[PDB]
Amino acid sequence: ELKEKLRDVMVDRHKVALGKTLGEGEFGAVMEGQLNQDDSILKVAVKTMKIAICTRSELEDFLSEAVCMKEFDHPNVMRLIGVCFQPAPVVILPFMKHGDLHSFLLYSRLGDQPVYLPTQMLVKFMADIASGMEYLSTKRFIHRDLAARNCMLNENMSVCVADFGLSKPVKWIAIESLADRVYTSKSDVWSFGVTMWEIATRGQTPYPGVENSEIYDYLRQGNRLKQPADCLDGLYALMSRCWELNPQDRPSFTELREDLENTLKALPPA
Ligand SMILES: Cc1nn(CCO)c2c1-c1cnc(N)c(n1)O[C@H](C)c1c(ccc(F)c1Cl)C(=O)N(C)C2
Repeated sequence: ELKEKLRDVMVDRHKVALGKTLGEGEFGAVMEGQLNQDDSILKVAVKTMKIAICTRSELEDFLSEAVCMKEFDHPNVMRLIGVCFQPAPVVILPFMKHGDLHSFLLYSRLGDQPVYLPTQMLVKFMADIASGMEYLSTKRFIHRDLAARNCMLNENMSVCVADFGLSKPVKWIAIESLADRVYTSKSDVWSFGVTMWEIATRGQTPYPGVENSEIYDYLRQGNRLKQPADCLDGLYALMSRCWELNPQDRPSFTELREDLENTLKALPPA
C-alpha cells in the first residue's frame, strides 16, 4: 500500500555490471554500466556517492527524493532509472553518449577539433533547459544546482536538465540564497541566467578573478556577469532579468521558454 513506490525505485546490485570510469568527483565516482532489465540489457551511467548515509532520516530523505526523480517524465529532464546501495547510495541513470553540456561547449573551442557553434544551436540549448525547468517548476520541484555542467546531451543533441541538487557551486546560486539559504523557483531562474551566459560564452567561468568567498559582496555591490561581445542585446536582456535583485521581478520558466522559442524561429535552422 505505502512502499509500492520503493518496489519500483529499487535496483538489484546483482543486475548491475560496472565497466570503464566516466569521471571522478568530490561527491563520488561515475562508471559506464550494464543493467540486466530482465530479458534485456541496458547501457546505463552508475553514480555511487562517496558520502555514505549516517542516519535513518538521511536514508529516508534520499529514498523520498529518488521516488520524486523517477516520477520525472519530460524529454528535457533526466529520467532516473533507479537506486542501489554499495551504506553508500548508488544512482542509476540512462547512458547519455554525448556527455555533459559544459564539456561539449568547452571542447568546441579549446579542443583539438575546434568547431564554431551557431547562435541558433546555442539558443536551442537554452530553450531545452527552460522547457525542462518549466516542467520541474509546475511539478513544484526546486533544482538548487542548475548549471551547464549538470545538463546532459540526448542522442538527438537535445539538452536535458540532470543532477537535481541530490548532492545537497556559489557562482550559480541566487543572491538571496547566498544570504538567507532560502531556495525557490525564482532562485532557479537566477541559476538559469548564469547557465544562458555559460552557453553564450561557450563554457567560460562566471565572474573571472572573483573568488567564491568574494561573490556575495561582488553581487551585493551591484555587479553582474558582463555582456559577451559576440552575444545579442536581447539574449543578454533575458539573462539580466533572471539576476534582478527582487525575485518577483525575474521572469518565470514559462516566460523564458516563450522568449527563447520566439527568437529561435527568427534565427536560421536547424
Ligand atoms: C558518457 C559520459 N561522459 N561524461 C563525461 C563528459 O561529459 C559523462 C557521461 C555520462 C553519461 N550519461 C549519464 N547519465 C551521466 N554521465 O551521468 C553522470 C552521473 C553525470 C555527469 C555529469 C553531469 C551530469 F549531469 C551527470 Cl547526470 C558525470 O559524472 N559524467 C562523468 C558525465
